[PDB]
Amino acid sequence: GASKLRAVLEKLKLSRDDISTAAGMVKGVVDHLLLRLKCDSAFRGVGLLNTGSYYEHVKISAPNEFDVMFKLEVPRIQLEEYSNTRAYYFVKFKNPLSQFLEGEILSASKMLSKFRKIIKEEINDIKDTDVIMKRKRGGSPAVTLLISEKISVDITLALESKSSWPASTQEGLRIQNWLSAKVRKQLRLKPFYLVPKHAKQEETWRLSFSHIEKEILNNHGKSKTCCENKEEKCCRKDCLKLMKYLLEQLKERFKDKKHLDKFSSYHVKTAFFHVCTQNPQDSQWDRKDLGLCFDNCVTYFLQCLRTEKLENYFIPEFNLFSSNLIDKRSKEFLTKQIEYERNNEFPVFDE
Ligand SMILES: [K+]
Ligand SMILES: [Zn+2]
Repeated sequence: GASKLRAVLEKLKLSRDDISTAAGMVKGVVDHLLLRLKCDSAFRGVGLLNTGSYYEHVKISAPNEFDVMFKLEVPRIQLEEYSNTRAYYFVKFKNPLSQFLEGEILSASKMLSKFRKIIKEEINDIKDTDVIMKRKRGGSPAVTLLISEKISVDITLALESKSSWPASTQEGLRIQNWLSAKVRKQLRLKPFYLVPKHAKQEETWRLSFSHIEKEILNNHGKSKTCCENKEEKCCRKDCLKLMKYLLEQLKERFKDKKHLDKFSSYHVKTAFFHVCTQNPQDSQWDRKDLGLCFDNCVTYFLQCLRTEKLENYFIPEFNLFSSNLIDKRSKEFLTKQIEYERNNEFPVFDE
């Protein structure tokens, strides 16, 4: 019940200082690397995009792991959808990237290879930081830093396009009844990002809207003053934290076979945004209703698992839970675990 969930939230707060201290160390190294790249390199136009769980104020664990995005301002990009994937594209131009062009198409593999080598090069001049390599993951994260051989920092390179968003997003970002049609128009005037990502041989890039995800989470109410005063304290962020923690704790129980390896915090975050669409009123997220609101989040996530459908919040035809991405057996296994936990008041949360 809600008392147990409040106790979980209190336990998560115990880690706040370790996470923010580690975030400061990451920022020091990231800033140093950025300055090396901007001064003189093939990536002079690089900039820091402050996106991800820490900047959304929902990173509640893993102080030795951070995800960082670098953006690269590029001239006007023309996109070509890869097959009917909706989220993966070839990048053409209508420039300082000609080196990575093959014909008209900007090569993600060439850009990624240059990026990794250049970062390796600059890191040799930076204190107690080394480049390590994790699983390629289609090209994003591009490269991993290890700081004082403790903190792993995944760095993603993203091209910034200031053009209007691709057609596949036309029916996405269904925030009109929650955050307003005015806000949806405002957000769609912002740039979008392209991250090098294999689509599952090809030089494809995947759309990224991490900056918009941050904006929503940090300005998340129907009321503009949601969470700015004691009368409008909602539980949206608490629910996302509890959903992330639920998944983390379930994965912890299968560290041997890693049966839940295909599931990510991004799945939980995406499902959470859909529940915000379904429950657009701040009165549907009253902090006094934490237990009901968390149940709303858990039951919607269960629905996604059972129906094998979790639409990307910005690209509705990109199904994160399609059997091409996550096998049916894994989704059924997670359904059984979450079903049991929900029916028993989340004993995974017991002390
Ligand atoms: K070094
Ligand atoms: Zn709020």
